[PDB]
Amino acid sequence: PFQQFGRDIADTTDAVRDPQTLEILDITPCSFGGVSVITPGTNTSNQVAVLYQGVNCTEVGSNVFQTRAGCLIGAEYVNNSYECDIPIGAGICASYQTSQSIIAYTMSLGAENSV
Amino acid sequence: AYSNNSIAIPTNFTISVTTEILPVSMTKTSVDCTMYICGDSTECSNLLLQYGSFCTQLKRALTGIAVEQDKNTQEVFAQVKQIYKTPPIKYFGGFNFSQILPDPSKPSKRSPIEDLLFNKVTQKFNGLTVLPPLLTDEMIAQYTSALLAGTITSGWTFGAGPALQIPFPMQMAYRFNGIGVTQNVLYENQKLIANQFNSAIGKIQDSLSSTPSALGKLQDVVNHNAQALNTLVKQLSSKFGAISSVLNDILSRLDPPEAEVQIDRLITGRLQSLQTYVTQQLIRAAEIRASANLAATKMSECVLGQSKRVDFCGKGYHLMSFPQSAPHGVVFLHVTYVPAQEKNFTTAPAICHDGKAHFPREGVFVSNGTHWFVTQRNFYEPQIITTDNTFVSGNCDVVIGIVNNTVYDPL
Amino acid sequence: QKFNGLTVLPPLLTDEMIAQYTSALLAGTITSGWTFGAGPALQIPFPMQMAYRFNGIGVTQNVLYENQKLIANQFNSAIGKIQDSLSSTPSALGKL
Amino acid sequence: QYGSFCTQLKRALTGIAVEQDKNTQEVFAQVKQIYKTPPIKYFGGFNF
Amino acid sequence: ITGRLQSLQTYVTQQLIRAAEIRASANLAATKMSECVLGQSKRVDFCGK
Ligand SMILES: *[C@@H]1O[C@H](CO)[C@@H](O)[C@H](O)[C@H]1NC(C)=O
Ligand SMILES: *[C@@H]1O[C@H](CO)[C@@H](O)[C@H](O)[C@H]1NC(C)=O
Ligand SMILES: *[C@@H]1O[C@H](CO)[C@@H](O)[C@H](O)[C@H]1NC(C)=O
Ligand SMILES: *[C@@H]1O[C@H](CO)[C@@H](O)[C@H](O)[C@H]1NC(C)=O
Repeated sequence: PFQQFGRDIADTTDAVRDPQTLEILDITPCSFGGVSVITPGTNTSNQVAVLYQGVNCTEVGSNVFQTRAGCLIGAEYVNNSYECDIPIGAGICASYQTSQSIIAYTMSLGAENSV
Repeated sequence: AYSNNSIAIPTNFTISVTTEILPVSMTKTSVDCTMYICGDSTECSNLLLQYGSFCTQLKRALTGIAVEQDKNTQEVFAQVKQIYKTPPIKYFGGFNFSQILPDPSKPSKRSPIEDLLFNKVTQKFNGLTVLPPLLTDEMIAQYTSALLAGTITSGWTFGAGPALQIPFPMQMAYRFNGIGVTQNVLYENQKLIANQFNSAIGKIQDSLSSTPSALGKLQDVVNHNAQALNTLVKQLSSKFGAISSVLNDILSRLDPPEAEVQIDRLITGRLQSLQTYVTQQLIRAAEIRASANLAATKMSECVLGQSKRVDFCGKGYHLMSFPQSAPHGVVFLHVTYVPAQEKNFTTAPAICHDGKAHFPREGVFVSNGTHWFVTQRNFYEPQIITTDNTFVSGNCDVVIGIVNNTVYDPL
Repeated sequence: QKFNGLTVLPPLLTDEMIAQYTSALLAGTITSGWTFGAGPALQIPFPMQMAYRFNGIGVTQNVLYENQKLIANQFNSAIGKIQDSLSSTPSALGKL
Repeated sequence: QYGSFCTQLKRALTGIAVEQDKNTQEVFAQVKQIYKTPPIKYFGGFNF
Repeated sequence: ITGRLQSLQTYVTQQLIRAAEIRASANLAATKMSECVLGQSKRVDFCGK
């Protein structure tokens, strides 16, 4: 009844009670982070793909894909698995392959062989 | 007990399995200056824009550390070229690899040892972010399973070149010939060795859960990372020789003439904190890279092949090694060969017969008090001394300690 | 203890303990060979151990058994020479 | 009121001391028992 | 205060680097002990010339 503020292990305000009504609400910082650009060689092509690290796609090419690393804009997901050259993060890789566009896909460990 | 004519040769052996845990990678992190040092204040941005170019070095060092950490796990688990799979019929000559092989019943294809290890060891306001690893848990598990399948089905052949199938008892016989004991020992004592292997696997499975201190290296790594992050966050909220820690109070209380000095002091303090953080991170990254190189070398010389190095792939004579995934590390299961029961005898360097000195060919002469036999060094297998077990060289007078006995001629 | 708060802590293992460990290792390698590292210590005469080492390097056991005295004399001379050398040149301890 | 560096200083120094203690521990203690030579030191003509 | 804190930080940074070098040397010494004293080594130029 007498407490008004809230504070986490790192001494940062977590929840604050508004002085007028008897309600308590959390305080979460609105989304921030870094941005990255995925492109092949500039001689190979000119298209680029932009990855927003650690932000949901709601906060943010017309293609939008939700990766565990972040939001990927400008690349499309494929139901395949290739030996990837551009590591995006969390098992997802991108490459420039066919009429031609950047494609995001899960890594392939290798050919499956049963001795 | 040392004597001029006394030698102790084992008569039995015990198969022992040991565990070694080695760190491989540490958590990837990034720092944003503007969000950390002041937190999107226009005055701080304007001042720091003209205050050096440290942030470029900070970001470059952090990115290099993250790339190196990604490479660390890449160079340890991806030593195989293909994803080998075990045959559906899991007999393996009486050996129970269930505790190390993946369990299809569990939703995640992870071995019971890996499950126990993972059960034991399980965006900040200031601009601290933790990047995800490129290789997920399932990918490392698949790599470990492929390595296990290769070493079970083909032996060491899948590392030198194409995978060549071989029955597991024959592979164990080859390992025994590698350590010095002959193949007969294994073929006659197959069931006992299988039982010892299963018992050792069960015992290490129980031990990994009995003592929680086995995962100390990985626990220390994660604790160090958490301590560094928490120390940075706590140290941000410090006076640093200023009127107040919160920049809002300075910017709303006093005029620019001394607010500039206050914010400059805060800038210096936070820059020093970031520099210390990245220096410690670089030192820790160097240590982790050394550990990862050691782990990769151990994988190469113990899992992909038998090692003659002493005390490298276990305690004793090395036979096999099985890798297991772990949070920010790898666990090695080392199977070793240890003599058990020692019996001493009387030995002589050579035998004098018809003025001809006979020397043992890959063996040692052994006497029980009334007759002399020849046997291997690491196991007691007496044999009648003949002209094929021994070779003749030199005369009888030169050797010191030579004894007289009769050698049988097959012809 | 320096005036500025500098203190040097003593090592957990003393000189005598390290000397005892070294002596134990020497006794093991002299009496048993390499057996005390793999498992239980197994006694073996030193000439037989040297013959095993010779077979390890490629030369046959005959070479040692026929030339035992010469090898013993060479070993003693080498030990004496290194003992003299460790005192002749003070630069050997440069790392420490 | 001036930061908390001294905790990091002391922790780093203590970790260094612990590692230095471990260094000598992992080099000389590879044997499990304290073997002793026999009283008669012949050793086949070798002078140890 | 700032001067002495900087001096202490430099001292412990150099001490950490030297400790890393000494740890590498100690690991090498332990490996040499294991592969030369506890057993014969087939590695070339590792346990002598
Ligand atoms: C303030 O006024 C509001 C009007 O709805 C009332 O609900 C609230 O209880 C008042 N403040 C207090 C005493 O909590
Ligand atoms: C791009 O690739 C083409 C063909 O491979 C090559 O001729 C060209 O030199 C490359 N660009 C650069 C900047 O090297
Ligand atoms: C590709 O995978 C997604 C993921 O569930 C799925 O929704 C989609 O149908 C797949 N594509 C095809 C052609 O089936
Ligand atoms: C074996 O060693 C024991 C003491 O350890 C000794 O009494 C015995 O005589 C030895 N055996 C032979 C055959 O000399």
